[PDB]
This record gives sequence, structure tokens and C-alpha cells, in this order.
Amino acid sequence: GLAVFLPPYPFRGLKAPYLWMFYKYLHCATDSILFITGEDYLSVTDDEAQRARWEFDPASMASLGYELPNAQSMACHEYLTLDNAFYETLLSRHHHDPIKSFSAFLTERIPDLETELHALLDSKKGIIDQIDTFISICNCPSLEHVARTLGKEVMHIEIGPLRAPMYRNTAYLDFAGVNGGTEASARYEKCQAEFDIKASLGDLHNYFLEVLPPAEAATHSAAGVVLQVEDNSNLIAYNHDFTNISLLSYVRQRYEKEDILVRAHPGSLFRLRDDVFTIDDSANSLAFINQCNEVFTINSSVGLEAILTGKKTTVLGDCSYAFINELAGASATVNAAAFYLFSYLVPFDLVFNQEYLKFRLGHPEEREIVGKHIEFYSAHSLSSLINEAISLEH
Amino acid sequence: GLAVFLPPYPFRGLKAPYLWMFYKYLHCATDSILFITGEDYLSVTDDEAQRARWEFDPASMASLGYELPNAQSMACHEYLTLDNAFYETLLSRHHHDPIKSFSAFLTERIPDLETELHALLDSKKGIIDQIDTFISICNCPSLEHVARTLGKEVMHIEIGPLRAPMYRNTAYLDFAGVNGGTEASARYEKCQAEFDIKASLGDLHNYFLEVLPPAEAATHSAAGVVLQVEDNSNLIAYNHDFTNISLLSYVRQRYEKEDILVRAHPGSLFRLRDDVFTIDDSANSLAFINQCNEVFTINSSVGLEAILTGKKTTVLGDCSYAFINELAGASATVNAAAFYLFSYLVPFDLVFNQEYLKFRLGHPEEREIVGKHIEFYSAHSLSSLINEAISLEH
Ligand SMILES: Nc1ccn([C@@H]2O[C@H](COP(=O)(O)O[C@@]3(C(=O)O)C[C@@H](O)[C@@H](O)[C@@H]([C@H](O)CO)O3)[C@@H](O)[C@H]2O)c(=O)n1
Ligand SMILES: Nc1ccn([C@@H]2O[C@H](COP(=O)(O)O[C@@]3(C(=O)O)C[C@@H](O)[C@@H](O)[C@@H]([C@H](O)CO)O3)[C@@H](O)[C@H]2O)c(=O)n1
Repeated sequence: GLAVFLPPYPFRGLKAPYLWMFYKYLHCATDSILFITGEDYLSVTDDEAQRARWEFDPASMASLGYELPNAQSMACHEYLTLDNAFYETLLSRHHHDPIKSFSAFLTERIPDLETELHALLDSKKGIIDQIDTFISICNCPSLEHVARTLGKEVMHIEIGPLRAPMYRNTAYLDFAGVNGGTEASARYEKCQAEFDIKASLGDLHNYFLEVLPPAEAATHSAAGVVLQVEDNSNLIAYNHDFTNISLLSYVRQRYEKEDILVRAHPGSLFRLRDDVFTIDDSANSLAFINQCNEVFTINSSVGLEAILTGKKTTVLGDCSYAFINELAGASATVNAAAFYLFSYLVPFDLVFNQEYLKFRLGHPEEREIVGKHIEFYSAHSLSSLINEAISLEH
Repeated sequence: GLAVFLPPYPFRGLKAPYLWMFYKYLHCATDSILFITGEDYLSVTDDEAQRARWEFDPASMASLGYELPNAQSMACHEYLTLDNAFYETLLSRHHHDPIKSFSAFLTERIPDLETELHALLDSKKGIIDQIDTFISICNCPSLEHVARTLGKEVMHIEIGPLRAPMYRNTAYLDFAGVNGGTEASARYEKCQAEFDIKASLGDLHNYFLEVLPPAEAATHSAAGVVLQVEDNSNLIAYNHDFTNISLLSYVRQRYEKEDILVRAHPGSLFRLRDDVFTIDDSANSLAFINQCNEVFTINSSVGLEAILTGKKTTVLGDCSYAFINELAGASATVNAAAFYLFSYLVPFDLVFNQEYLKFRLGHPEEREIVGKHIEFYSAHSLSSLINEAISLEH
């Protein structure tokens, strides 16, 4: 079966922080799977002092394609629960800074964590052997080390950078790292010679757009700045020490403040005062981007959007799509982006689909991977698969 | 004379960033002083695309006690100007992050900076010998190293944590460090035995309050969180890696979100969304504090305010006043705070007064220092000086 790691540790101050993926796996489940999680994920469903959370909102539920589990839905599966005192103990080893503790959880081994994991995984006999792969929603070297000892692979799975309703839903699936430490550039390097895509970057973008585009390229700001959620894993671990405020100061070295348009992240706790910069108020990030000559970001999904619409983009942090931007030729960039969208990214629902997971677990050729994504999307060389997908969809 | 260091480097994206202190020294000047600064501080006065800055606002001018210089006012003094390409070069040595470059400027030696300083300081003969002390508005180990080579002391001078109109204006003056690396705790340790202050912490606070207090201790939040300006020197260098967002997550480990009251810094670029926490909207930080049972801060001036009003205070960064909070007994805390307010802090105008600077340059006894501050404030042992000041002022 699948071993799904949904750590309960409330680093950002929220209990059961990955509850939406717990509900998505639980909704889509054909076989039993092993949850490695925390008591919180199980009791939130009945605790009334938190039904104002967004994972219980029918608009988020419909958008991610899940319904709330019931007693029978829970009982198909096995559960292993981590405890809190390791969390308390972890905080005190990092000066009671929960954000530094999160950083450590994302980027270093924690021996106590590993022992707890090793203990739960043979808490009952037969558990270990039934495990076909681990799935983790974030990088976790404690788990990756545990997985090596046992001979298990680790699929790192997260919602993608293109999302409904603006786009088809996409998801990440990467054996090395999600967001940080990814293998997207190395997968492309192995197959770049098979890519001869007869489309522009804009045509790639249109294939994935599910809406009429805004499209008012008239009136502009020389520079657009993308802000991110301040304590997102991207901004804690893979940011190269850039923050929202040093990103703005980066931009202000280069442009006067009258030439800068700044878009706060809708999900951030913080908004911009209407004092110094021109604050964007577009209904969506695509219409924000189309108002800017160039775009500056740490590692937000919106940077990919800026690259697919042809904009000069500066990417200051590590991310899965950076390598696309770093290519020289215009054609080289198109081919790298097409591999990215059609083969690195996965149609969102497949990463919760157990047979597609078995497929990826056999490490098939890039042609097979691209042919299975396009089949899902549309419901013979690799280049002609994509070229025709583009040509027919249009 | 005085050698005043007002670095022109626009780390926070603002030219002539320390312009208000340049205008305060220029207004108060009796003798010629040597400015070590940048071309920007001189041309801003005539550049019309920046008279919207707050240093030209008659309300800031009246509050800090200065008027704008004229041609004659400038001509009393000598000027030495730093150049920009060292700044450009510094940025590229820190991944073009201006906030990391600022951190380095505040906490490490920069050899190129030192050579530039050494060059300007004997650009003309006789400059060096006329220098009686350097004054710097922030810590700068390049300058401190330069000062040691030449045999000069460095006064670190900044606006204090108590400010008009809520309080008498105060200023910092410290030979080792301002904000970071201060000597306040070590000055107190040398004289603690001379301190027997017959007053409460509240009476200390009242001596400095210049307004009727708000005073509505009825209705409360278990926890108040103080946010700071995100790219302030305090939050770049002396913060122990705490940020506004990890401070909130620190508080959320300890209290539910319904028990937390959060005050953004009025000067920050960012305000809080009205979604998750109760956002304070008091007219001033004192009325915010009086609504909270305990107060959490990195190293904001408001933490001192919380300590003078008797509140349980948590201080997560380095600051000049921390040592007061770390004391055990109630009496011990009063005495440490009285030394802090009456002898560590300086009445704001004296730190621009050239004869008072000569006084401090002779390193007089704490009794002399306290007697000169109280004389300024009111216009014989150390304990009876303060006890009577408190008793008469009331
Ligand atoms: N200034 C911004 C930033 C984002 N968005 C919108 O918010 C979405 C997410 O972009 P993000 O910038 O990539 O958001 C974060 C981030 O802040 O870095 C937080 C959260 O989405 C989380 O999903 C992580 C990664 O998905 C972690 O795996 O990424 C975009 O696709 C876009 O719809 C926006 O409109 N404006
Ligand atoms: N949440 C806050 C923070 C501050 N203040 C008010 O703003 C003032 C400054 O407090 P600060 O928190 O100490 O402000 C900063 C800071 O953000 O740390 C920025 C700026 O004042 C600068 O003066 C530095 C030091 O003065 C640097 O020497 O300190 C307080 O005295 C108080 O009037 C407030 O009302 N609410």
C-alpha cells in the first residue's frame, strides 16, 4: 500500500496543518493506506471550535475534489500517530523558535524523530513489508533516512504551481524533493534531445488556462514584485535568505518607487499600506503580471506564470521551474517549459490515484509519462504527442 | 571637534537615510564639526522629487527640535563624502541582498570601507588631530576598527526608547554599541550598590510621561504581541533570528488566537489583515499595552514601556533594557530601571550639545552623570538625587 506522512507538528501555529491532503487521499482511496500523522487529524472532524477552517469550506472542497470522510471512510485504513513531547523538545533545541524548528525539520535529520518513526513502523508486524512507497507532502530528511534504512522510496507530493479555476489543477511528484532539492532540471537534461515543440510559451500557457485571459496589455509598471506567504516552507527553507522585505529592497535598488507595482499574497496575514508603493489590486495574479514589464519573485508559483507569458523574470530563491528561466535561446526555453508542464507536473488527481502511483513507482520512460498525462488531459514520439495535444486542444 | 558618521548607503532603499540627525546636529551646532556622510545628504535639500519626506515635515521638525539648514548653516562645517561604487560592490559580495549587506555593515568589518574612511580622514592634513570623538548613529566595526587605529573613541547615539509627545525625549549614548552590544547592564553592575530608589516602577514611568495616561485597565487580552519595522537595524542584526512572523508563531504556541492582541508598528509598510488575530487599533502603544496581561516583543522600545507599567514581559532579542527584565526581586528591578532611565538614557537634546559631549568624553562618575540629566529635566548622594527628583516632580 501507500505510506502517507502528514506530520501533526503545529509549526505555523495550526493543528493538523496538512488536513486537506488527508481528506483528498481519504476521498480517492481504492485500497487501504497507512497514515503516519497525528491525533489532531482525527479529532478535528468532531471539534466544534474549528469548523471555520478552510478545509471544511465546500468551495475549497469542490475545488480540490474531495468530500468529508465518514466513519466507514476512515475504517479502510491504518493509522500511526506521532506524539507532542518530541515537538516541545524540538522547540527548546532551537531557542523556542517554531520557524527555526520548521526549517530544521525540512532540511536536517532529527534522530529522535527517526526513532519515533522506526518505532511506529514496526509497532505491528507486517506493516513495513506492506509498504510500497512513502508519500510526503514536504522534504523531511528524518523520513528519507528512515526510508533508506528500510529500502523504501519517497514520493514528494504537493499541489502544483497551476491551479483551478484559472488553470487545470496540477500537482508535484518528485523522488528527491518538492520545492527544494527537486529533480526537474535533471529529468529534462536526460531527455532535452527528444523535445522539438512547435509552439510559443504563450501557446503552452493557453493549453493550461481554463478561463478567458484578462488580456489588457496597455498601461504598465516597469517592475512587478510578487510577495509570498511569510512562513511558507518556500520562504523558510528554499528562499536563499530572501524575505518579502529584502525582495522589495532588491527591487528598490533598481527602480524608483513610482515604477514598482507590488502584489501581496492573498493568503498572507499581511497587506501593504497605501503609502509608498503602488499596491496591486487585481482579481488574480495573471492580470497582475500582465500589467508589468518585468517580474521579481523569490520562488512563488506566480513566477512560472510570468515565464509562460513571456515576461522578463527574476527568480531569487530555489524552485522547481528556475531552470526554465536560466536557459538562453527562445526555442530552448519553450522546449524546457513543455517538458516541465507535460512531464514534470502531474494532473492533480493522478497523484492521489493509486494505480498511477504504481506506474510512477516503476520509473517508466518520459514518453510513457507524457502519454499518460495527455490522456488524462484530453478525456508516436514524445514531441509529436505534445505538438498534437497543443494543436488539437486549440 | 566632533566627527559625525552618517553613512549614505541606501540599504533600506532610501537616500540619505539618517538625514534627520544631520539636520539636528546642524541646527544645534556651536563649533564646526566634521561630517562623514554622502553627497545625497547635501543635494536632497534642493531636489524637488523628495520634499514629501518626513524629515521636511514641520511636525517632525518641531518634535525633534530642529529647523532646516541654510547656506550659512552648512558653511560652519567640514564635509567628507563616501562614494557609491563601494556600495554596489558590497551588494555583489552578499548575493545582491541589501538587507544581508546591511547586516554585514552593522556586525562585521569591511576592509574596503576602512580604506575609504582612512583615505578621507587624512584627505586634508590636520583633520585627524582635530577629532575629539566619532559619533555614529549605528554600530559599525569598520569605523570602530578605524577609530582604534587612530586612538579615537566612538559614541553610539540614537533616539531613545521614550519619545515626545507621550514622554520627555530621550536618546542613547553608549561607547560600545547602540541597540546591540550595549554597556547598559555593565554600567549598572558597577553602581547597583548606590541605588536604593523608594518608588515603584509606575512612579518611574510617571516621571517621564508628559501626558495624562489613558488608564482603562478593564477589558483585557491574555497576550499582547508587539510588531516592529521589518527592516529596522534591531530586526536585521540584534533580533536573534526572530522575525515578526516567528514572534507570532512563538505566541501561538502558548495562547489560542482568541487570546492574542497584535499591534503592528505604525511605521511598517505592512498592516494586519482582520481575519485571524484581534488587531489592536489604539491611538498609541501605551494604551495598547494597558489592554494586555502580558507582552511579547523582539526588542522594540515598547517592551520598556511594558516593563515600566508592571506587565509580565518577554523580550526575545538583544536590547539595551533587557537586563532590567531579567532581574528577580521587585526592588532589584526598580533600582535597575531607575539607573537605566536616569543615567543610561540621556535627555534628547544633550546628545547634540557639544559641551555635554565633552563632559561624557571625560568618563565622569555615575553621580555626575545623573546630576546633569536631572538638572536638564528640572529646568547629595545618587539615590537621594533621584528620590527627590521623583518626589518633587510629583
Ligand atoms: N503575490 C501572489 C502570490 C500568489 N498568488 C496566487 O496564489 C497562488 C500561490 O502562489 P505561491 O506564491 O506559490 O504560494 C505559496 C508560497 O507562498 O510560496 C503558498 C502556498 O500556495 C503554498 O502552496 C506554497 C507551495 O505550494 C508549497 O508547496 O506556495 C498563485 O498560484 C496565485 O494564484 C497571487 O495571486 N499573488
Ligand atoms: N507595535 C508598535 C511599535 C512601536 N510603537 C511606537 O513606535 C515607537 C518605536 O518603537 P520601536 O519598536 O522601538 O521602533 C523601531 C523598531 O522597529 O525596532 C523602529 C524605529 O523606531 C527605530 O527608531 C528603531 C530604533 O530606534 C533603532 O535605533 O526602533 C514606540 O516608542 C512607540 O511609540 C507602537 O506604537 N507600536
